[PDB]
Amino acid sequence: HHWGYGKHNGPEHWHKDFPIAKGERQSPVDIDTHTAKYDPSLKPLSVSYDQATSLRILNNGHAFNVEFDDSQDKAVLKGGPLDGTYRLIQFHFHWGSLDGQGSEHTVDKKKYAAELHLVHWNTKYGDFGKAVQQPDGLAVLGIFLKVGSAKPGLQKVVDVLDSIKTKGKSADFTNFDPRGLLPESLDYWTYPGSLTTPPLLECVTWIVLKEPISVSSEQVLKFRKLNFNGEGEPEELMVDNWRPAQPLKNRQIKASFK
Ligand SMILES: NS(=O)(=O)c1ccc(C(=O)NCC(F)(F)C(F)(F)C(F)(F)F)cc1
Ligand SMILES: [Zn+2]
Repeated sequence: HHWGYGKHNGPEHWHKDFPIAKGERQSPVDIDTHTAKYDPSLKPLSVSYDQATSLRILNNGHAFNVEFDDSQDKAVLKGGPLDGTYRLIQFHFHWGSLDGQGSEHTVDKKKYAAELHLVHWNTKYGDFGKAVQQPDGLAVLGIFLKVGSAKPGLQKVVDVLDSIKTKGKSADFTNFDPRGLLPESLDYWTYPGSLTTPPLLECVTWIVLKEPISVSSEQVLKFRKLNFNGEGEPEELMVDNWRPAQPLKNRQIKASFK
């Protein structure tokens, strides 16, 4: 015990150990599509993942992270609302117990079945642990998942999950190409926010794609067989590992598209 997504340690409790939970730039948020203003000054995002080197996949008890080699500028995010260069460190998802919930951001109050976060850190701060202490330290690219046709590029991820069922298990996961998780369009909303799990640091530029990717029911069913618990402990399925939308407060969500 410590924080989680159970009845007794879930999002509504996190503020007790992490008072920033009630802060001024918390994530996720609802994206009201009528209120987000088109900003003709935003650039097209530059997602440069040709040289991405995945290493390992880890069940950390709250989700699973696909980890990359971020010792050099291989897979980077630039442009859009960003100044400078952000290195990909990991991706993970948040998902529901059923298809009608799971995403952290919402769009006109609609919840998607899951949400992918591609986490990047600003190289001008030298390492990730320094970057999370800065208001422009991270850029997280958020992509919604809806259930329909299978996503071919997700299958390698789904097929390794049986080997990392429980908290603390990892497996080698080399040569995975995250370009296969992108939608066709890179149109996005952006706003300043936070990590969505404790310690909830207010260090993130959020970039949320408008176009969801489609994954199959079978694919997401396999995410739902993972466990929050460690090996041999009472089984708690890893489902509903999402934080609900937080107050927007004094923030503007900008759209890259008209
Ligand atoms: N879901 S999210 O918003 O994309 C998202 C992305 C990344 C983290 C994350 O690195 N937490 C871990 C951490 F950074 F807080 C940390 F413990 F490593 C430290 F020490 F603070 F640096 C959390 C949420
Ligand atoms: Zn996340």
